[PDB]
Amino acid sequence: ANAGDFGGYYCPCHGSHYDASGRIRKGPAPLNLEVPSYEFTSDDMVIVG
Amino acid sequence: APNIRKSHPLLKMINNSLIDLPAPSNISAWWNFGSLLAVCLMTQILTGLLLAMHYTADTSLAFSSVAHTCRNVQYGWLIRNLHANGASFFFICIFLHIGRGLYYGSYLYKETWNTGVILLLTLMATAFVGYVLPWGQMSFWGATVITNLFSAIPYIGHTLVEWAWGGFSVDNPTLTRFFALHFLLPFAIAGITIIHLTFLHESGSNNPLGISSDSDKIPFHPYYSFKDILGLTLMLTPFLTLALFSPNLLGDPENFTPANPLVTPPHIKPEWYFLFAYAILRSIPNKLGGVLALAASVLILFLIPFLHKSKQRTMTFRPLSQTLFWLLVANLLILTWIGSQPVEHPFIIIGQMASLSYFTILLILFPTIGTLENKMLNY
Amino acid sequence: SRWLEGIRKWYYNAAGFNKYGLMRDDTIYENDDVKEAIRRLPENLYDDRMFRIKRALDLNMRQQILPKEQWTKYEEDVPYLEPYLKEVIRERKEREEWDK
Amino acid sequence: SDLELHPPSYPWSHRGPLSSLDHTSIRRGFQVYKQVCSSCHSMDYVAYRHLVGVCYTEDEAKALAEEVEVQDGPNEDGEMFMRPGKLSDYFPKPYPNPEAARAANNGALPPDLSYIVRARHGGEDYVFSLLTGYCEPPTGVSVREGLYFNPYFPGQAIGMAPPIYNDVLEFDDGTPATMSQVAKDVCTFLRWAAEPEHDHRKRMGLKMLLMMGLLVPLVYYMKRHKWSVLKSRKLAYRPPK
Amino acid sequence: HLVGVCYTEDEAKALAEEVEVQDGPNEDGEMFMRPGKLSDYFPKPYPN
Amino acid sequence: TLTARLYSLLFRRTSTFALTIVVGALLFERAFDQGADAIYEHINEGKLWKHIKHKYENK
Amino acid sequence: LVDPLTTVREQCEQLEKCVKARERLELCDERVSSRSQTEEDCTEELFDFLHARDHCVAHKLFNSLK
Amino acid sequence: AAKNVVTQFVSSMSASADVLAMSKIEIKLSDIPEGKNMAFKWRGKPLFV
Amino acid sequence: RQFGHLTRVRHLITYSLSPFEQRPFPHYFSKGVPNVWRRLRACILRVAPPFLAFYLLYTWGTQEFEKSKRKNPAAYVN
Ligand code: HEM
Ligand code: HEM
Ligand code: HEM
Ligand SMILES: CCCCC[C@H]1C(=O)O[C@@H](C)[C@H](NC(=O)c2cccc(NC=O)c2O)C(=O)O[C@H](C)[C@@H]1OC(=O)CC(C)C
Ligand SMILES: C/C=C(C)/C=C/C=C/[C@H](C)[C@H](C)[C@H](C)[C@H](C)CCc1oc2c(O)c(OC)cc(OC)c2c(=O)c1C
Ligand code: FES
Repeated sequence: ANAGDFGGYYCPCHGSHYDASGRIRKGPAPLNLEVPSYEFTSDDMVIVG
Repeated sequence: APNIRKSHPLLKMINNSLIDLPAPSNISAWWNFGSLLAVCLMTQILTGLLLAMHYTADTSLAFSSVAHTCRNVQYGWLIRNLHANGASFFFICIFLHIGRGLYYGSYLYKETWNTGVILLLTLMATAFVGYVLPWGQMSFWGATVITNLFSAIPYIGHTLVEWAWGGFSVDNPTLTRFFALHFLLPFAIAGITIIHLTFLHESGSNNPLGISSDSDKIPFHPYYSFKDILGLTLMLTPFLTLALFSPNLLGDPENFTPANPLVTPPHIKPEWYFLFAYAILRSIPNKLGGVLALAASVLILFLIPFLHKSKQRTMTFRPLSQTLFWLLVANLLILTWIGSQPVEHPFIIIGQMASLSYFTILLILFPTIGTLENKMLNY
Repeated sequence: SRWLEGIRKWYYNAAGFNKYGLMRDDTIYENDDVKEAIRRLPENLYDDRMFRIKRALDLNMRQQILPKEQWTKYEEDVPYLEPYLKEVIRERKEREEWDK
Repeated sequence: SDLELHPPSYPWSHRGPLSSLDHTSIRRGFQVYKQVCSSCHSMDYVAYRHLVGVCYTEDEAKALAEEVEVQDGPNEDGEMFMRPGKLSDYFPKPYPNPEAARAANNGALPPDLSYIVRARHGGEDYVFSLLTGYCEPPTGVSVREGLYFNPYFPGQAIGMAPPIYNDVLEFDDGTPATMSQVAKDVCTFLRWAAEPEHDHRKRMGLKMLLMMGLLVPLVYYMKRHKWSVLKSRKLAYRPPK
Repeated sequence: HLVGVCYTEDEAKALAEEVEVQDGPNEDGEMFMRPGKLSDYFPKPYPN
Repeated sequence: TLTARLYSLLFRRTSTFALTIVVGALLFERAFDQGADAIYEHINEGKLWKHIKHKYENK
Repeated sequence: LVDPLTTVREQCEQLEKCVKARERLELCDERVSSRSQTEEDCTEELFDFLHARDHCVAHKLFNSLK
Repeated sequence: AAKNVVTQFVSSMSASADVLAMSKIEIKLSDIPEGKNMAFKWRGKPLFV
Repeated sequence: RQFGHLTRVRHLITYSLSPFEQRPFPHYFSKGVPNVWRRLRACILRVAPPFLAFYLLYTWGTQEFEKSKRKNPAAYVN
């Protein structure tokens, strides 16, 4: 996180660049990052799964 | 038989593969590579067998165990050092051995050659595991890609991996089951190596000129036995030098930090003896392509025998392909550098480029410069 | 513009297999055809070739070569086997075609 | 910006393929670890046991290990209980667990310094530099709350505050305990720490080199001696005509 | 185990809730108890 | 004349030869080590524990 | 008590290269702290200095250390 | 006979009969200010919020 | 393949001497060293070229990279 040419992500293994949405934009990566099942329970609460 | 050296079922084998074996008179050092490769197989099996005497295959104990095996066991440190390096002297010799064979068309002894590949492959395979064992940052993350690397194979892939290694993520199981493979595999290399030499003996050893040698051929023993013992000490001195003076010289230090399933090290440089294919893999942006490239990057050796066109065997009289050859050997030393190099324009392109000359030089250039030179002789 | 003749001469000295002192044909890898070819060789030329090869080997095995004098000259290279080898090949190609 | 500064090389007393470690220096290196790093930096792979014969004396290390109490095995009633650290104990961990340490060091994880020297490219050269080398971030560059600029560290923002200044301790041998100085001694230690074999390993290397020197020629003669039969040899083709 | 052999998923789950188990480090790192999940092993009566 | 004396007496009989390799190795060992050890240590004066062992055993 | 480091960094901070660098920096520093909105950072320039400084810092520092 | 023995000594690895379901995690969204990304230990692999 | 069934060799007289009656050392400085050079100079012009070429491609590559890192004094003259 906080590295790469798309201000989102970069994987030092083979150069896959991700956008802040977790999508793959450049490199050999095949599909965009995984988006887990989740929801917010209040103003400051966030529950994943 | 009053001989005995020939009348004894076992004893014959020896006095038939070390003594009395007809070998070409004229043979360069490039022929030792193999006898060396053996000594590695040994040094590896001996040291590792001994290092396994202290290893403890299990996440929570795996890393430390080794450390213990070093700090605690007398000369245990020396054992390790020697081992990790044999790995290299092993890949070095193998890499040279393949060289020699390539440029004397020893690949014409097909079977002896095909088996050879297998050995390489396996030696690459076994070395992949084992390095996982110490369970360092590298160990872990190498486990995770290399394995996951079979992700590419459709249908049977995602599954084959979540099996390759333990459950669903490189974790303890994968480790124990790797140790096992590692402990086991070398013994396979040993076996195949036997099969390798068998096929060889069927067809005498090659020889640098690439023309019959029956005309000469000297008794393996008196000669080559010594010659091996010599080459033994020669390319033994470096390997030892390393192991006693700058052990980790070749060993990435990043792996000295116990594995963390959560953070892959910024700057994950695979083991040197792997870089080339590594490069090829990343310079072909597509999971599958990436892998495929790689696949053939090594699995191409199998085709060299069919990509032979010269009316002559070796290429000592083929100055043309000859330099094309070094263009290759260097094109390899390049891919390597480009492999130990992060991905930016200065590189990358250089990468996929060499990672193109590579193939072509093999798949196309060679066979072309091949027939061509024959015609420059009216053939 | 550039003689294939002029070229061959190049390659020939370039291959430098004559530095060991053996004719072109003394080099051609020994495949099924060549073997049969060479097996058709008159005993004269055979023993000739042999020695040339053994000498070649002996040199090679010594890492040293043949005095600039003894190298064989391009124009004087004797294609002692090309002729037999050719019949062979066509003999075969004739058979291979007939078996279809 | 993947922009970084690479640490200059210091002629360490033990750099030479044939030069051991200055054991005196390690002794101090130890003390500086014990007295200042062993309060944040765990070092699980060593133990007083080692110090004996390498930079400390049996009785010295023993009383040296007494200096700490360690949680040990179950009672009869089965309950962890503390007791004087014996000789065989491993250097004390400062925190019960990482996340505990992270909650003690402004959210950072002071890495264990067992194999530090060889876990970071540069070893001592790096480490030394890192310590003796903090400073105000150049302009346009701003380190956040809790971190401390150090050019040599990737990110240039470290979670470790300059842990070493003049006098921080007092090497009982009478050594100008200057930063540069102490910081040196810590590194020479971190080395041995990372690979006690060092000396034994080089000495070995020495001999190993004298055998190659001696053995290889010997067998070379032998190899030539034996081949001369061929090297010498001479051909000749004598048909009848 | 019990699930499918003598108990029901929901049955065993609530069955395992019946016990609290000491579990991993905090953020502040400290053993803490929490409802026994399905994957826990039958409780030990004595610490040792 | 050493070499001749040697051969005849030591290297001729394969029985003998070996015997000197052994008794020789014993000598080579003992000597090679002491020599090596010295060469080494000397190249590291005052750095070895053997050398500081004394600030709790003098020097 | 004086740290041979600081003393040796004094001498070194004077070597031609340091100066030709220390200067290069000094400018940049006050070249960035002189503006309100600028992405420039004087890190690079800072290194070049250091890189050079410490380099001799090393060629000599360990001489005064025991 | 074989078919099974194979199947058998093939699942004698896949999976492990040991599966979890920590699918539920609670996060204080205030721990992650604007502009930065926090990583969490979640279900065998990292989690980005 | 064993010995005695290799090749139909006719008329080859070979003379070789016991190793003890000759010298293994050999004739360095006479035939020895000379041939060594006879070879460094023979293949140097066939091996070195590509390696040399790599080198360049290595340096070039590295410098350029090390350059693309340094700021363009004029990426912001304002
Ligand atoms: C004692 C002399 C001492 C040394 C030596 C030292 C070194 C050191 C190293 C080499 C690292 C960082 C390497 C890296 O690239 O991560 C490291 C890291 C931290 N340290 Fe330290 N440190 C010494 C002493 C101390 C002391 C007393 C404290 C606690 C007050 C301390 C803390 C830390 C912390 C925190 C880090 C974290 C770095 C980060 O993640 O940003 N050190 N130390
Ligand atoms: C075929 C040759 C072999 C190869 C290619 C090889 C390679 C390796 C490598 C590279 C590692 C990692 C070492 C490191 O951390 O740097 C390793 C580790 C290990 N190998 Fe091997 N190994 C081989 C054979 C063996 C054998 C025969 C055994 C025993 C059956 C063995 C047991 C181990 C052990 C104990 C480890 C773990 C400790 C360690 O990491 O050093 N190895 N091996
Ligand atoms: C497993 C390790 C291996 C060992 C120990 C081994 C051993 C041998 C040995 C000793 C020979 C005898 C001649 C020589 O030394 O060159 C030989 C020949 C050969 N090996 Fe291997 N080999 C190994 C791996 C390989 C590999 C990976 C290749 C694959 C490219 C290979 C290809 C060949 C070839 C082509 C020859 C025959 C031609 C010749 O000897 O000139 N070998 N190998
Ligand atoms: C009981 C001992 C039986 C001896 C076994 C041992 C036997 O083949 O020993 C030699 C002939 C073998 N290489 C050669 O013959 C050889 C052939 C052409 C040229 C040279 N020299 C170059 O100048 C050679 O050195 C060398 O590569 O080792 C193999 C491969 C094998 O051993 C291996 O299985 C051991 C592995 C399986 C552990
Ligand atoms: C138990 C064995 C199994 C599942 C099979 C595995 C097969 C092994 C094969 C032959 C081995 C990796 C080959 C050398 C392949 C072609 C080369 C590719 C290769 O790629 C890597 C890679 O892409 C990495 O990205 C971050 C990191 C790496 O290490 C940290 C490696 C690495 O070490 C190797 C080497
Ligand atoms: S592991 Fe992400 S780039 Fe391949």
